[PDB]
Amino acid sequence: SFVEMVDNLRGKSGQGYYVEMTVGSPPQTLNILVDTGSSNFAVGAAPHPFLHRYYQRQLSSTYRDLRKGVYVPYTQGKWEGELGTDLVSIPHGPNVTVRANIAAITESDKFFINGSNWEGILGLAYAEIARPDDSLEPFFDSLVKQTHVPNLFSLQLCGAGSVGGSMIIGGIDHSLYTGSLWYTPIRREWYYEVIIVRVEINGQDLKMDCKEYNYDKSIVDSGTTNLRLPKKVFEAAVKSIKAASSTEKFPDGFWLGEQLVCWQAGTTPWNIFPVISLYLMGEVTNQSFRITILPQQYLRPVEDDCYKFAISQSSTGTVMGAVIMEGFYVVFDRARKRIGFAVSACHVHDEFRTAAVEGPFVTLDMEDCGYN
Ligand SMILES: CC(=O)N[C@@H](Cc1cc(F)cc(F)c1)[C@H](O)CNC1(c2cc(CC(C)(C)C)cs2)CC1
Repeated sequence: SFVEMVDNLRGKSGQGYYVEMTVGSPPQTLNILVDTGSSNFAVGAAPHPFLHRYYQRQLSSTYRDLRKGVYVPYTQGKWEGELGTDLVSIPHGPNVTVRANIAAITESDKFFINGSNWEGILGLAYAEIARPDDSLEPFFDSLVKQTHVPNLFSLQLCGAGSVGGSMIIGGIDHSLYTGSLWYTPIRREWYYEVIIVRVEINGQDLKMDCKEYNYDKSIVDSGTTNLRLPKKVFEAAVKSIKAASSTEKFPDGFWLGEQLVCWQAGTTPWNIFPVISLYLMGEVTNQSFRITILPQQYLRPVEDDCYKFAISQSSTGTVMGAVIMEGFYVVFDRARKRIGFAVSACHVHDEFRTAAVEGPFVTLDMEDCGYN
């Protein structure tokens, strides 16, 4: 649901995906990063070395001040600014205009990125995690309350098939995937929180208490680049990934996500890097499904062929970031408290292996896999 939004995303590797928006009357055009890992809609509203444009409130006939300040601290970066409401629309989007909350960003630190082409962020997760508090209605919530747009969006993030993709607001576009959608419950409405019931690398169960995979949570987050795994899980995965690829040897800064590794163009040894299967809780009792990630997703290319290890240690739970979401079509079915995965039409290539969404699997005591 529908052709107008196909290919409405762009970006640079490791700097997120953005969609074109306009705010104010007359309309001012900004590129906005699409972030299911937070819930604030915020935009450059003042000069910055890295911004090529920004939101000019005084130039907008429709702007209203909320006379209240705001700040948001992300994993690394943070911004603060001023709350208002203005009229907002997505040009390659549904055909509508909403009055939404906007944080006019006045100061920032390590937020905007030099390469960038985006001037703001669209937090698509739920009011619970919004700043300054849950009474600040998120953008998707206002678009739903104010229009007829169904309460569902879908993200097809593609990986260089200078990245691109689609954000279908309001529905599912059957032209963007193959095979069946498989759905996992949204465990609680705050982040897009899910439960991982099993983990296998090259078909070997990690054999951990399934609570460790969700410790203290597992989320789907398009605003975080890497797959981020709890310490105990990170250690076990890097252990098997090391051993699968031991034929060759790598700097330590490589496994820590720091320094790139290189091979002669067209000779990257993909076969020595294992596939990772994440099993998600399903819709029916004792039933789950798996997504399989290929090394082409977790060895993210940096500009010979050169890559960073795109899995990292977490102390805040599992993060399924952009590299996991790439080559899947991921449906955020808020209306039904579920997230659907299918093989995307921009799926990642290997000459001998494929990324897959497969089910059904039987898995006992999936309830026990949730932390607390
Ligand atoms: C890398 C990163 O941090 N990405 C930002 C998006 C981003 C992209 C970018 F290019 C630059 C940034 F500074 C931020 C994304 O929201 C991360 N989502 C999560 C967190 C959100 C928050 C804020 C709350 C929800 C507590 C208010 C803290 S961790 C769950 C992990």
